[PDB]
Amino acid sequence: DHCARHGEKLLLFCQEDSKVICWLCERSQEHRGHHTFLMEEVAQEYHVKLQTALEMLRQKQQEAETERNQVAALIARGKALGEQTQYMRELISELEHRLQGSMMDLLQGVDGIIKRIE
Amino acid sequence: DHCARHGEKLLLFCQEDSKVICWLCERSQEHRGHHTFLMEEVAQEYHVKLQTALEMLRQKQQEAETERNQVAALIARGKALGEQTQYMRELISELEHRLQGSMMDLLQGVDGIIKRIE
Amino acid sequence: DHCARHGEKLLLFCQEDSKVICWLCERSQEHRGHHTFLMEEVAQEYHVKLQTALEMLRQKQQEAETERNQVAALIARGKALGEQTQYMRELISELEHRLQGSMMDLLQGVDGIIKRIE
Ligand SMILES: [Zn+2]
Ligand SMILES: [Zn+2]
Ligand SMILES: [Zn+2]
Ligand SMILES: [Zn+2]
Ligand SMILES: [Zn+2]
Ligand SMILES: [Zn+2]
Repeated sequence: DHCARHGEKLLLFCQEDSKVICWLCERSQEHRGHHTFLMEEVAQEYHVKLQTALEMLRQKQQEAETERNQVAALIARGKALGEQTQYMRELISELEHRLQGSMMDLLQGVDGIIKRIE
Repeated sequence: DHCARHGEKLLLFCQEDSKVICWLCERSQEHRGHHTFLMEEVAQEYHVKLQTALEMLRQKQQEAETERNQVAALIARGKALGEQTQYMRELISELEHRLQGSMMDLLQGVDGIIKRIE
Repeated sequence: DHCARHGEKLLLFCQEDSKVICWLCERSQEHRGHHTFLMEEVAQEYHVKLQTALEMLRQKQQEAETERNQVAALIARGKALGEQTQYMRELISELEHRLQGSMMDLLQGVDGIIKRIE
């Protein structure tokens, strides 16, 4: 891909901004001093973490459905378990989208995703 | 633009040499250790200084014309004031040319321009 | 030339790996922290050292052939002198190959060559 501001290849990844950028972006005062990595290397790095969180979330979801079934203030526990199961469902959806997308789609905003997991 | 020595894009600016260069030029022993910036950032920086110097030079020119008019060894002061008015006349033209030109045309040799102002 | 891993130009030279690489290779964890130079400058630098070592090795070889001829445990000295003359023959051949080859072929493994000279 190519940068909107500069038109150069998007091969670097800024951690603080959690945003893909080119070298010229790295040298500007906007991203000056930040820590920047190679897009491919960080892509391999985060892909594993989001996959792991995907398996963990799937297990937790199966357990949540089992618990919700067995429950059938038990009603309150059922409701809260339902809302939680929904939130997890959406999270899993986003993780699958990122894992099947391009490296840029995966990295852009990964900080927010990992914050959401925790 | 493209580099004569290397053929790469001219996107960096070396302060010590006050010359626009590419990354390969930055990494050579010729410009090794110098401080280099992004052409756009230093372009915005110097544009303001040459604009300010433009206003200042215009004021000094108006005042010079007023003084020369009122003078009309006062004659010697008239002649010298005339020569000065000529030099400034050229300087203002150069400042407008640079300010209305591209970033490269503005930065190339700006050191000599600012040296001329002072 | 172009990089196998990344497809970018091979314009840099890693001293530790004594290997020509592109910028992306420089920023990977593989070559992170290493000392990297411009390929052309180090090529011009090493060309002179291998040329000097070439002349020196040629002189030493002529002297070695003269000594081996004059020898005709002197026999043991003849044998060892012969083996040495062979090793030098191969070294000189490699030096000529590198000096007439491309910058990459010259630099790739130059550390091993200079170690072989000594
Ligand atoms: Zn950019
Ligand atoms: Zn940044
Ligand atoms: Zn250059
Ligand atoms: Zn310089
Ligand atoms: Zn590479
Ligand atoms: Zn290396």
